[PDB]
Amino acid sequence: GITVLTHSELSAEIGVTDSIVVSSELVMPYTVGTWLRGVAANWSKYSWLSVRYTYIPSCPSSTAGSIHMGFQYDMADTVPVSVNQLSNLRGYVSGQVWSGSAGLCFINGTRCSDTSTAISTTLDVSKLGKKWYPYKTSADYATAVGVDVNIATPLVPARLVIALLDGSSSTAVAAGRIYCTYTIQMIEPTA
Amino acid sequence: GITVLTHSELSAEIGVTDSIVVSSELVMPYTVGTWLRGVAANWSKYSWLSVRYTYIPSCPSSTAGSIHMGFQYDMADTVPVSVNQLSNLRGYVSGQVWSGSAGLCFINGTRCSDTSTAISTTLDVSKLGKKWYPYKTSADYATAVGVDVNIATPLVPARLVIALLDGSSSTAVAAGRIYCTYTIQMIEPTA
Amino acid sequence: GITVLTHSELSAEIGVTDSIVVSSELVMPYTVGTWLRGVAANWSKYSWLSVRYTYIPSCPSSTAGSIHMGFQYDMADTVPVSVNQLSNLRGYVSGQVWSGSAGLCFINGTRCSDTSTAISTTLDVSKLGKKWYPYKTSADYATAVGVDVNIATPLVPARLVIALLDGSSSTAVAAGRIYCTYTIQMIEPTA
Amino acid sequence: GITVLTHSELSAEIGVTDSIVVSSELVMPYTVGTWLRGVAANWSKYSWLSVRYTYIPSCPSSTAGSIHMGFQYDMADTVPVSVNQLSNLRGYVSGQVWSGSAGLCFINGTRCSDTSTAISTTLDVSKLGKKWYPYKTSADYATAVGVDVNIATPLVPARLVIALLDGSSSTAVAAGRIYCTYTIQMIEPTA
Amino acid sequence: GITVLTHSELSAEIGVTDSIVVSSELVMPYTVGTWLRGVAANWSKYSWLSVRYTYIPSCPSSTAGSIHMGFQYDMADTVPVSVNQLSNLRGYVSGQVWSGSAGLCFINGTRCSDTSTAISTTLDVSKLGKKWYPYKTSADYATAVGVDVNIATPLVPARLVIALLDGSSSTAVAAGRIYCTYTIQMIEPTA
Amino acid sequence: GITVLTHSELSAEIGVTDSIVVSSELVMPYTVGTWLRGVAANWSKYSWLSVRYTYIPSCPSSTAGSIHMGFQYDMADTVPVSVNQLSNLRGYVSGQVWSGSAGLCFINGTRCSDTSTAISTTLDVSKLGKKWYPYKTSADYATAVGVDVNIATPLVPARLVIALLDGSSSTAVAAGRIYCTYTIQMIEPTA
Repeated sequence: GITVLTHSELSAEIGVTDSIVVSSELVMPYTVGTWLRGVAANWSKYSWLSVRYTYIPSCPSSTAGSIHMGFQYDMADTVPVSVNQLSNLRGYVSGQVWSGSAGLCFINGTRCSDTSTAISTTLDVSKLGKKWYPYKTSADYATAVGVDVNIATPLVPARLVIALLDGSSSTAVAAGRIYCTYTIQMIEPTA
Repeated sequence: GITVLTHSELSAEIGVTDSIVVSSELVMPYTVGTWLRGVAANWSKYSWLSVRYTYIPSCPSSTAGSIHMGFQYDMADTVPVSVNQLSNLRGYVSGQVWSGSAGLCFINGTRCSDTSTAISTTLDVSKLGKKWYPYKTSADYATAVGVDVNIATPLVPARLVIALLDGSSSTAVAAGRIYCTYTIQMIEPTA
Repeated sequence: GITVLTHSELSAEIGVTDSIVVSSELVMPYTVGTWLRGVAANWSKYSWLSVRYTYIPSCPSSTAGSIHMGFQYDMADTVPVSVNQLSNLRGYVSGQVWSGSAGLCFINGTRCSDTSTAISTTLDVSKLGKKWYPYKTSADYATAVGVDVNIATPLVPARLVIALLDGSSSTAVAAGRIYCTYTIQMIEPTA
Repeated sequence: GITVLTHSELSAEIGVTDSIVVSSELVMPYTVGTWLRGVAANWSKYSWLSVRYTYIPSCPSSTAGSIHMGFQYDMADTVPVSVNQLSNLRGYVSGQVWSGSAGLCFINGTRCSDTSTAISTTLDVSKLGKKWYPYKTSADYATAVGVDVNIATPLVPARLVIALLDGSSSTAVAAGRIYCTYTIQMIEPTA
Repeated sequence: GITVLTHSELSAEIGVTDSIVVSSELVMPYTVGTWLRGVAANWSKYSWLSVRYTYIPSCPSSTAGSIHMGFQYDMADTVPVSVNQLSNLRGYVSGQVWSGSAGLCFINGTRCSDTSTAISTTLDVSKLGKKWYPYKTSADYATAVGVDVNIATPLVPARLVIALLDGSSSTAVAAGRIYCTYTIQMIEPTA
Repeated sequence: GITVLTHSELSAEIGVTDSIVVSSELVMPYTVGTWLRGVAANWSKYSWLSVRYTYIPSCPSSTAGSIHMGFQYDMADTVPVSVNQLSNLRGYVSGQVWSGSAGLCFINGTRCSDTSTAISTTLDVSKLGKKWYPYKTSADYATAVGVDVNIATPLVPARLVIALLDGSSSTAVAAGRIYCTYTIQMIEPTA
């Protein structure tokens, strides 16, 4: 009784400044995108068959800035503070905030030809702690971390880490967007 | 007695501003392009074998702006108001208003090599309500909606939705053009 | 639970005058013939596998007049006003009101040899909007048109259009008859 | 981009009296069950691959009453008023309000052995007007009917009709429940 | 030019008392059920390929009563007066007025698994006097009998005989219903 | 060093009232049955290869009541409060409190023929959080829930949920019993 779902939605709008800014997203249906959030709530557990975050630029070629993405798979790990650290992450990618166009074929459900320049990264579903995760909210996760950070490792599969720097301005310039393209297995319906 | 027609024409000129602007085009011969409009009027019914909208830029690499396209297949659906919503659409594509050059091979009748960066989207002809649609004008559609919006679902196969934002100016800057590349079956001639 | 029915009955008596007279018949069981009307009412839906209207003359060889038949498949189409227009229709046939004898084999359930001269025309069942149509009365159709003509496109499969002109007299001379030879699938019985 | 979903939920609680009581349910995701209602709202269109309504008793063997179910596939059809009429319906089933236990394997996702006595009926998906239906609410349907009933035939695939009579009491006795077991194809996501 | 029709409708409501009550139904389209009566009137002759009467209970398990069915194939035969006699009939079946549930699959157009307990009986179409019978009314039959009973043997294929007894009450208790499930060949249309 | 054990024992006595009563059992050796509780304590960990709960009635056919069973696989899920909710559960079954006899072959170690009517449900061992669970007491579980409910998801594989209602009396009537039929792998002995 597995419902398989493949879909691709907006996950984050992205802006760039001159100082580094590190942010992060939990890789779970609640936080991935507003649509999936609503859909997957109707089931109790899920399993990621595939998760891919893809940056697509919206700015001029002349825009200063770079973007960096990587995954952490231990909720207890501290979020990185530098590109150096972040570069060691599994799935690390990096590029000009005006580059990344060739990643479009990933958010599309179309067959991908040359994606050399694509700023896209996928989750290692195979190396996840386990297979079936429960659907949990941000609130649920925050509560669990507040007791002990390790109680969370079984609730969320992973954490996407994003860093933006190298911008020309101290106030954020609109650079682009991050889209999540997932294939999810949902099971154990709930009312 | 099917007349098959494959052709590619201009469908829309495109301009970009700093506030989001959502527009939409009915995916039917009257509204697709001026040429096809005139041609297909000579038949009573048609079927799309293929429909593809392709954005081609005409602006500098330094032009701010992004463009977003997707299809809606229920005339009753409300037109989206945000990129977030629009990103959930079937056939969604997104890009810089200065990108999209590689989509040229689509509007061309030439064989396409690498189209990774192409801002192009095709209609799901297979998942259309039905096969043979009648040729209808804008007027015809407006009338039918005015009675009940659901009457229209059988008259138009789909709706193309376009969004433009992230521009640097409050008044529109010429960004590019959208071309429709269709293969249509026309039947049941009329005078 | 499909009841298949093949049958052939009188559908229209035909008279000819000197001025053109265009009339039309809905291609649906209620209006096709009095017998089928009564039969098919006992089911809720039907599908035409085959529909053929066949003119058979009853007049002298010396009778002036011609007859013209064609199908329209969009209820919204305006009924034609000239032979020129009507000639463009799908299934168009034309002949002397005293010709058409060789069409007899069609109304007969006998095997047809040479039908070169036959004034007979068949519906394109393949190109119909859809497959299963509901049984509807004239009243039902008139009501639906009165709201919006496009509501009717899903209720009737097609319209037979008949034109008679070239007659020698201002008052109608009996020319012949039109017989409908149909194969219909009836489903979903009703009380 | 089809999401296939198979599932089985409660659809109606059922009570029996001495006078006949005819009720009916639209066979569309909004009205089928509360869970599916919520889930399928997240898409724009659907197609039933399979729909099956299954009565399961909860009363004593000594309980007077019978139950009757059938499908209507034309929204314009008048709801039946007698068992006689209802018995002519496609998919008709009938039984004691205390019988129907053997239908349990249907609501279960288990393999079914002997279901001779099961009070269960399935929709003829093949003979539906068309394939892809839009997700519509009760409100949407009521509106559309209020204009012209025939507008609705394209919005809802069918109507389940239920009749209960032969009870021993003038006030309703709890007899059993009706469960819907569906396999649905959902497409064209929406926010 | 044979129209084949398969269908299943209500044929008789059934009540049980303490004294034996023998009733009977002619096995001809006029008397089989109201729906078929109307349909088949549109043809002149018919042939039964299959006829099956099926009792389905609607009463409590605690209801006293038994039901008995058999066919007579000579209109001149006198209707039986005892179970003993009736038991000799061809196609004889017997059961508790609260049994017979498993016969449901027969009235259904679904595939039948275990029907050991089913109170259902079929006509021996092979051993009928002849093949093509004329459509006749009750009036027609009554007239013909009034002249000589043997005139009727060619008009009606057979007679269903029903007996109900063993009830607990002297006034009839609602027990169940008899449904006819037929496959009929209709020929020689008529107006 | 795996000790495999297959066995079937009493798990719960069951009574029915007029108001709904929802109860639940943890699906772990301590709580499954008194015998297994004692046996499996001698090992440290286990894995369910198969778990099946089976209701067997002990009441008259005339007993009012129904019974409902389903599994929850997230200890944090709130126990259901209505049949409607419970019906959505994975493995859901429902029946008259006097039905369920045909489930006997499951508690038996005999080969099962027709189990259409059986009120029996099995655990989805495949979709369990993980494979090897530790043997834990009720006390152990209560403690762990008292800290944070999510700590428990790794200790207990699942929860059986039972609902009883539709009874004729406000004080419980003995209806039947629930038997657990398990195949367990026990490992890592302990003193």
